[PDB]
Amino acid sequence: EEDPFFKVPVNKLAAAVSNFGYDLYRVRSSTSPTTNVLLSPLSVATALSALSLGAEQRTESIIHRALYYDLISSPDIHGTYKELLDTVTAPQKNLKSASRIVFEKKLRIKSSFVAPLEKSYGTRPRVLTGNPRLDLQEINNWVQAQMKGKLARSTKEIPDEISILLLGVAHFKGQWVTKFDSRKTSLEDFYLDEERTVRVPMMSDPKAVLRYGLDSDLSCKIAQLPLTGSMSIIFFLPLKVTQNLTLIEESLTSEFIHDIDRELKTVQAVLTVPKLKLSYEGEVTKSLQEMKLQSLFDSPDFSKITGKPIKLTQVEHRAGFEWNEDGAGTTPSPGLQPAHLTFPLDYHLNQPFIFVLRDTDTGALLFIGKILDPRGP
Ligand SMILES: [Zn+2]
Repeated sequence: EEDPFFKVPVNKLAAAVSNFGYDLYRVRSSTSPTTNVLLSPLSVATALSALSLGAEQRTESIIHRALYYDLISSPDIHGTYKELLDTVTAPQKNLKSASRIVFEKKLRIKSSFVAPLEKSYGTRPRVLTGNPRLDLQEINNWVQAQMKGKLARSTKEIPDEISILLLGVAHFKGQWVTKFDSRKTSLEDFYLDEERTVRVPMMSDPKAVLRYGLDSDLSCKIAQLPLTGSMSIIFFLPLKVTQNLTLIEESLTSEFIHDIDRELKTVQAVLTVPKLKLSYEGEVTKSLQEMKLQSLFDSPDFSKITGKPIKLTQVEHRAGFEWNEDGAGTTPSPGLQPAHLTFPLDYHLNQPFIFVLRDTDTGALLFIGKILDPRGP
């Protein structure tokens, strides 16, 4: 009566926080109609889950409902969270993801909050000093350490009015299971919309083995390419050239993506994929204020952290994402029984598309992009 996959606690928690991530993606995309969207919401959800350790029942419950924990009956959801983080940030996954809680200067933190925070989330609080330049330098150094320097350093100054600041950072550069032949990469058309076309570097595999399916309701075609480390990327490509992907965005949930994944079928296709090297640095404070989290910014109860009243004032996100032709090996070339019939398909990502990076074992959303322009911001 229940999908055995989502009965596994880590998989259920992955589904919950990834549903938070798809919600956040929808909010950001609705406010970015003409710009790329690039998010790794797991880091933001992790910052929020960690902060909930320091919250009393009311605020804790608000946070937990935003993270879809209300559908989970677990003895220790924070231990499950530690398991999930250890699984999806292992070396093979090529994903760096880090979360930080930053407190106003001179705040006195209870050790009873520091302890479970370190135990389950592997991070410790950072209390500001009041020197903007040194606080910015220290945050940049923390990001450099966590992301192996693969993210750009920030120049935005730390505001003076900060009670609680959450920081979520993520970087991904993966390796396809099946490399692209760099000799076939060339400049090709990318249709930004019905009336605009640009030239972008485009990787090509004319005989690509991928998992495919066409959704006529959403009027789009879906392809799945595996990556090393037991991950995959699922592309949603509209059938007509358009920047309007809202109907596709509305359907994205952990369970719906699991369904799509299960229903794709193996095929051979003429595949073109644009090279990607994207970055993002921004504030998601207002998006969260729109996501039933407003109470964190007025008068929440974080008395498990400190006796002085504190509140959320800022939530920052920095993300970097990259794929090129790099891959593990070439097509397997296995022995086959003779067959007469082929079923040719074309999958050309030469127009705005959405992509979702997912961990195969847990189903966790690790990265999501609306690519209106592969060249970047
Ligand atoms: Zn024949």
